[PDB]
Amino acid sequence: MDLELKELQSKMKEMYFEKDSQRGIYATFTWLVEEVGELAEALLSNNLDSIQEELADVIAWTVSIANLEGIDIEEALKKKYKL
Amino acid sequence: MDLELKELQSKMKEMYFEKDSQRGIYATFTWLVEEVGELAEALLSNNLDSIQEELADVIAWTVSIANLEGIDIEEALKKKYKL
Ligand SMILES: [Li+]
Ligand SMILES: [Li+]
Repeated sequence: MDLELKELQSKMKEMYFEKDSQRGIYATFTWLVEEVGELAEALLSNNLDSIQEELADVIAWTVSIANLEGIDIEEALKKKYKL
Repeated sequence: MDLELKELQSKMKEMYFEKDSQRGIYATFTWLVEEVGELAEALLSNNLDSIQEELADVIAWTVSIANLEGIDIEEALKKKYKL
């Protein structure tokens, strides 16, 4: 029931890695930025529904980059932060 | 051992919410953007060590915004994505 980081990462890879691989790293980063912009819009509008959606999208595209780069996000977090 | 999203979020709130609250939502978003820029630099340099660090930092600041906005990131993800 409680989603693990490792499961988030592996499930996203199964869904999106083929497409992300095809487009390449810089275009995938450009999508991340597009979604960071949508998060900006959501915060500026103070629309919690939008904020909720764009937070999910920003995480999802950050995970995409982790998957393209072969980096475990859980261990990246634990290396840098006290977790 | 396997870090849950809910634990990531709650632990980050304990560490950083007071400081993030003090600075406010738009300055906190500005820090997120600063780290997205560092991720850009890391990708451009193809330095995996840097990429690993900045991915962690981008997630961490995205979680900061979720905490400031009172949004559960796990449920945000599950609402938008098949997880
Ligand atoms: Li979005
Ligand atoms: Li950073």
